[PDB]
Amino acid sequence: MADGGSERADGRIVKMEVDYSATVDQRLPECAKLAKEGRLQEVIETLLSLEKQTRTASDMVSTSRILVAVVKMCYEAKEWDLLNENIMLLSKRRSQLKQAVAKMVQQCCTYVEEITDLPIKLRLIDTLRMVTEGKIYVEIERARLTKTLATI
Amino acid sequence: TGYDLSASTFSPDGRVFQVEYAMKAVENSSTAIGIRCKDGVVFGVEKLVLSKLYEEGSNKRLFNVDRHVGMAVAGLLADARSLADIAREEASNFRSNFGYNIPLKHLADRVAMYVHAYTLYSAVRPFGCSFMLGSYSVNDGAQLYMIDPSGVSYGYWGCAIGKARQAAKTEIEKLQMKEMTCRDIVKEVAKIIYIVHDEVKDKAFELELSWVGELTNGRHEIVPKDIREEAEKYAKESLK
Amino acid sequence: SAGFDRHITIFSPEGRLYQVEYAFKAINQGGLTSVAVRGKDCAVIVTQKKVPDKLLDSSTVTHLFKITENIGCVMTGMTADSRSQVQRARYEAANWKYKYGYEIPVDMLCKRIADISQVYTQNAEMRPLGCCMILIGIDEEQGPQVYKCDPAGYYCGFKATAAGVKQTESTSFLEKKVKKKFDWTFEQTVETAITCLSTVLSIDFKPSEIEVGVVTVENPKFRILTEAEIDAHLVALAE
Amino acid sequence: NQYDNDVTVWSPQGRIHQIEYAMEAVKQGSATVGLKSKTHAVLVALKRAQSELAAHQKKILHVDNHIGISIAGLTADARLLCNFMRQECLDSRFVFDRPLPVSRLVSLIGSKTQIPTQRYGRRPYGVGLLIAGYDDMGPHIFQTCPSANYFDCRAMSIGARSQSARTYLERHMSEFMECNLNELVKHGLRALRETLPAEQDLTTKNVSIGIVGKDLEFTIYDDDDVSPFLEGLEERPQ
Amino acid sequence: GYSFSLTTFSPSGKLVQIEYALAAVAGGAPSVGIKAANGVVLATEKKQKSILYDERSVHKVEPITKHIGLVYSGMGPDYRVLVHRARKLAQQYYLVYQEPIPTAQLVQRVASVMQEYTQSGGVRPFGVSLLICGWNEGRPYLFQSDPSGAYFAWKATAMGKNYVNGKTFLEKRYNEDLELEDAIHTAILTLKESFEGQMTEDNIEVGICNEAGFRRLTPTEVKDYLAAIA
Amino acid sequence: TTIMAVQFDGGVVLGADSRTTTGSYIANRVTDKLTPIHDRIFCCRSGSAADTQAVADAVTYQLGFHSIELNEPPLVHTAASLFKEMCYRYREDLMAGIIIAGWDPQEGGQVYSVPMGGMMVRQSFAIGGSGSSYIYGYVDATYREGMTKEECLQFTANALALAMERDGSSGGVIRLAAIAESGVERQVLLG
Repeated sequence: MADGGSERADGRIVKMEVDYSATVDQRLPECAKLAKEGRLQEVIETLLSLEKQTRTASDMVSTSRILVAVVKMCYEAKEWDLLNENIMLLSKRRSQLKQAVAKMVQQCCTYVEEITDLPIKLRLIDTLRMVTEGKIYVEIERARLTKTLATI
Repeated sequence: TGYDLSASTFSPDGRVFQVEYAMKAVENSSTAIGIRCKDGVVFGVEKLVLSKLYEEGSNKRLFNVDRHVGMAVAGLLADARSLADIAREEASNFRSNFGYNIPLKHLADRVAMYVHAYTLYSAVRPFGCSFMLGSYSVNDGAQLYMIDPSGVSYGYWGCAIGKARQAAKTEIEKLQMKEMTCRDIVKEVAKIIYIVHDEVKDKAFELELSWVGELTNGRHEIVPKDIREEAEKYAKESLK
Repeated sequence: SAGFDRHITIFSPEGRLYQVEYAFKAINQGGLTSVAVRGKDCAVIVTQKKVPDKLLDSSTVTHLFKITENIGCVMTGMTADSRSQVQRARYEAANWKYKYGYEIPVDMLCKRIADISQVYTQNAEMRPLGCCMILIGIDEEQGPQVYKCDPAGYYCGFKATAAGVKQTESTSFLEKKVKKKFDWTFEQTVETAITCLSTVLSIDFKPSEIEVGVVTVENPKFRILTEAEIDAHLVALAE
Repeated sequence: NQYDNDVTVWSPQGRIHQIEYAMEAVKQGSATVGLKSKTHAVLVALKRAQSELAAHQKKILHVDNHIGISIAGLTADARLLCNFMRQECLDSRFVFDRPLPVSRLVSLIGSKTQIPTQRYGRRPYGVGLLIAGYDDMGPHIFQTCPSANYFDCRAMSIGARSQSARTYLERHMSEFMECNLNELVKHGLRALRETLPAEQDLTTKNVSIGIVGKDLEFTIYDDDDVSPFLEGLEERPQ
Repeated sequence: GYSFSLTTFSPSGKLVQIEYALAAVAGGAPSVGIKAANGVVLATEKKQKSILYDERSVHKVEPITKHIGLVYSGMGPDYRVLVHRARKLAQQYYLVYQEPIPTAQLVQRVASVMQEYTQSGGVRPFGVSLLICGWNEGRPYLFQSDPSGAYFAWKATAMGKNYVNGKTFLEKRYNEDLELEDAIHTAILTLKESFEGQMTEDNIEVGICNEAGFRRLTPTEVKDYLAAIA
Repeated sequence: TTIMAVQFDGGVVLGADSRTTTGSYIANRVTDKLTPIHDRIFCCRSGSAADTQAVADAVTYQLGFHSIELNEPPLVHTAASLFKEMCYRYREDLMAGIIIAGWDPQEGGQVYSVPMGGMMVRQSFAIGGSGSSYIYGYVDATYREGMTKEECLQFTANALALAMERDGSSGGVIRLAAIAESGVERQVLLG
């Protein structure tokens, strides 16, 4: 079902530089329409985590540079829109957004010795917006705590 | 319970049990189903023979209200006869005051408000009947309605009234009724009746199939199944 | 304690009477909730539907009822008592035009409805119609209005309105909602009318489970929203 | 027991007991048997004495020249329905100048008895009418009941201990369509003699036989003309 | 108890269901009415259960003719019946006599309407008491009907909840001769005795009688009247 | 009084004079002889003035109430039936010359005629009123099957003006109306 979205994501990671990264955001809403389907077993959470993994990996390549604003504006795009995307009335709070950003706060642990203090706290102030809502319940309950200790 | 005597009294939690008691009197009657195809409505009634002295066509439950409207009653049979005469009389005044046939959407509203009036006063009781209304037109297509003893009336694609109300609609909804013709429906109605308890713990029965749609040119009449007998020939092959 | 007047409509020693206030908990067997919102020059009804069967149709379910060309309503409570209440509303709206020669105000109609519900309390020997009615309409030199009629014969017009099962939870949301002085530009109205019902019921509904009636100063005809543009307002609030 | 008082009050089982009690008034009256052939419909009743020297109470009564009825149950509801029955028969003669079809006259009775089985203020009619008639499509045998249901049938017996009469009719109903009146009448009154205690016999003074025919007007024979019908009979196998 | 009904007596005393109907009057909203030397002042209490209720929709002080007003304390749904009765009844005098009906004449007739529902049995009495004002033939008037059918002529009174505190207030307060402007000052000051917390221009609703006819006050004056005048 | 109604392929065309007279004195000089009932159905009235105004209010009350229940636009034949049920019932009491015309989605343009008796009949074109007797020979020698809309407006303008030539119950000004699927175009013709 969603393996076509994986092999298209196999295309876009090659075409991060061959094609421009806005076209990765143009192939993105088709994978959102796949997440809009999300019915029972076909295109649901386990395969939805794969596009969520590959869209963050494309967000890694696009904003490894100092053009950081794309990974942040893609987040308030999708994390306000996921109420319209996957399942209405509090979707799952279960592997649909959690490890996609638990990887990213692990990346904020990596970049804090490399990137300077300004765009990483712009990165933190934009991830505090949805961490105040959910995603720090259990398992990685310290997705907030490993980065609010970083703010200290 | 106790405050359940009149139909004009409320319970301490807010419902009328006299309406609730009359609903499950319809439950004890035999199953009558209704279904509509894309160009017609097909009725069907499981009707059981009383002992033996029944004379093969008495006291039927497939009435004929208008030129294109009939009923598929179930419950107290005498109470349905008086209710059928109201719908015969209601459709006559619409002809005499407006000059054309009664729409089924307007006919079911006039009947259900009349059933509603017997659920308000302490002098009278609610009815003990539930029934079907099927019609066909060229400007409106086919419609199929449903009236409970309380008076709630709205439209279905298929229904059942009797003991097996749930046990019939389980296998009604596995039919592709949106595109079939109502000649293929007739051989499919007869197997729905014969699956669920035709004469298992009962004694005997006889099938009645009413019929309205494009092939009848808007007329409502019984099937010519007596001709070629194809309903029972096709449904009794479903023994295994 | 009770005893004394819990069968018929007479007084209780010092207090009130119970058969009318048993009709107030006769709405709640519908299992439904309706919300009306007046913020500015428009007016919005919103109500969910509950379809429990695939054989059951879609067109014959809607609780939005067009009374006149500029007056629409929504009905809660039990179903059969609701439609007979509408038949009186359609009837006496036409008597005003015949007797008096102009369109009836939405304020005047709830007087004529609640007075019919009044006689059934005063005089006995008829069950007092356990349903509730909410109206909207456009008035010249007065703007839009939202009215509610009660089974007791009470009526009052008010801005943000809830009914059905969840009054005390939805009105608690709308008191905190209508306290700031924000303008209501016809999508501020609808998005609050959705998200109030969406959080109190906790459904955040899929597009095909509701109804939305509307009226607006521009086109004063009563209008039921198309399923396509219901999706357009749903994708508007969740950008 | 509190639900067992009025016609209006439903039960928590869904059965109105006042209609169920008016069936019991039908079993108080005596037995009567009606049947029909292709051409002739004969109903036979059983009189009951009041005292040892009073006249026996009549059962079969003429209605129209093509309609005659039997009776079982209350005599108050008997003549009250008869006066409604005779009024409707002569209105079609006065207006339409035709005799009534038998099947649509009985539908007027079910509309007549439906109102006092729903509205408070009048009990249901305790009555057991058997109806024989001639429309344009041959003979008919009808029965009614105080639950306002009417049943078309080819043979029927109602009244006291009438179950034993029904067993005789079921194993001889194949013979009824062909035989003529010389035995069709005494096919019927062989069914009455099982609704009797086994020591007395159906005499000439306690039985009525009414015959309506295709070419025969409805005629009531009693107490003098029963003797050409009771001749040529066997006894009970005792 | 014997009661249960209206068409029979008790073995010792009086009709009990009319006494129970007066209990619903005491559980109503409070009200006050003061007859001054040049006019009569009516004032009542009107609080919504929420901030959502439009206050300018349903009114309490209700004119009958151009010189007669009327308030209540009981149930508002029963109040609207006998108001519409008193309107059409006041026009029947004017079609016959071509003269505005005096205030002592409605109370003969309105109490005879509330009389008639205390009959039969298959009916219930009202749960509303009234206060009727008006300035006919120079002298102003202030009356009070009840669900039993009797009536009065008050100098000053108060109905509704906590009426005994307002009565002992007015017994210590009301003198014989004041103007209408001093009368409203002691009519809000007795409403402050038993009101709730905030008292704005929308919590109260006040109508007056002059000799220039009946008038109810808009909230522009009532804000300016309650502005620091006690 | 002279009234006129002609149907065509799209819809119908109506027309009338004004000149409400009494004896030999004109009381009303310009008069709406055609009355809206629904958005697509008009009627033009003739006979007694107070009788036809009372009937047209009751039919608008009954038909306007009836279409809201069905949630459908009403039929033109439905409206013509309601005038028949009042004129035939209350005959020997009314003098009404009602002609009903209008567009309908099911059938298109229709013209019905209800004279002083109480009968109802569908026609292609219809005349009525006191001055209608003078143009009966002109209207059937000029009529032709298969006209357009602009021909029918030309047809009824010349047809009314011959009855409105001098005849004492007719003249004044011409009020025309065209009813189709799109809308209702009403105009006043003089000179």
